[PDB]
Amino acid sequence: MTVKQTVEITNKLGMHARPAMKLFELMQGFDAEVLLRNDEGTEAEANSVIALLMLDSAKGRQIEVEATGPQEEEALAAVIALFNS
Amino acid sequence: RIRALPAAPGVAIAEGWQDATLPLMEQVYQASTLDPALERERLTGALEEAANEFRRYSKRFAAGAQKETAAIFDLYSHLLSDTRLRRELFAEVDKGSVAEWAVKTVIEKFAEQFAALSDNYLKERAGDLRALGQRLLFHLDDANQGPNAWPERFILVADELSATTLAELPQDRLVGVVVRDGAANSQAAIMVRALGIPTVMGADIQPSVLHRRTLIVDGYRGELLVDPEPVLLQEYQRLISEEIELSRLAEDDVN
Repeated sequence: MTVKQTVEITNKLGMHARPAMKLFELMQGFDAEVLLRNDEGTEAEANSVIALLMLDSAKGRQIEVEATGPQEEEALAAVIALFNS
Repeated sequence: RIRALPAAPGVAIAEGWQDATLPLMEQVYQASTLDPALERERLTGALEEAANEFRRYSKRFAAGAQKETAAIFDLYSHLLSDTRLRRELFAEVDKGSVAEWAVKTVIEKFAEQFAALSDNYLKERAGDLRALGQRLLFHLDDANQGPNAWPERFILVADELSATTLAELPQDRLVGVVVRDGAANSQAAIMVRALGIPTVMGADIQPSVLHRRTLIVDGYRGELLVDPEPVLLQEYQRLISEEIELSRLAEDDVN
């Protein structure tokens, strides 16, 4: 099944924007689709630049990262690790 | 004799040259063309020439410039290459739109989407997008390209410091640049500053009377001289050679 995890954005989705950029590289290195979602219910598809811009406004908001696939854990873990600094 | 805000300490002397970057939106035309595939394929072929050109561009910067630059471009490089942008353009053609205009329209439509964002930390990206389209416009025609102009020495003169603009001209031939705005910590203002290249802003002068005139930029004093009396410049050299060539040297201003 799919694997997601709620992560609170303390006015910093991670390191500047590398996290979002790296995600694109991770999706290619790891088998699984990663999707981001804001508490507002806005699906910030990690495969869309427009979505990344919307997340930026999520400074202090809660989001729900979802990952599907065999390495979904890695992808999700990698994103969470980057978000946690 | 113009007082400009020094964004990056240092002094440099060279002529003033403006980038061949000029508005191409006024070239927007409406018409119907039969090239569904011809156009679609044309876009893909153009991307390979543009995408590869962009990836190679940043690659050169990372090898020298700074790491921030690569982070910025690298991010955009994947954008244009993103099957998302390509598919979008092809979508317009599916109706009978022309890449030339289609690509411009698609980029224009996105410009509004990028702005909609409030977070300037990235929203500003819009400005970068516009530059990306300009590159595609030229790449869309193998009849237009080339370094655009690789001189021996000179400075960039733009109303606002645009990282994309610099990523177009060679730094080797580019030392400093004076803008009339590009204030704050703009992506191009933060990258250039960290690069250690003289930069000044607040210039309330037009590039029209700059063509290739002589302009001495002084990041240290963020001042801009204009073919001033050669005599004054002579003393300047002796002023620094004096001793206190650090602070601001005993000069006028508030005595």
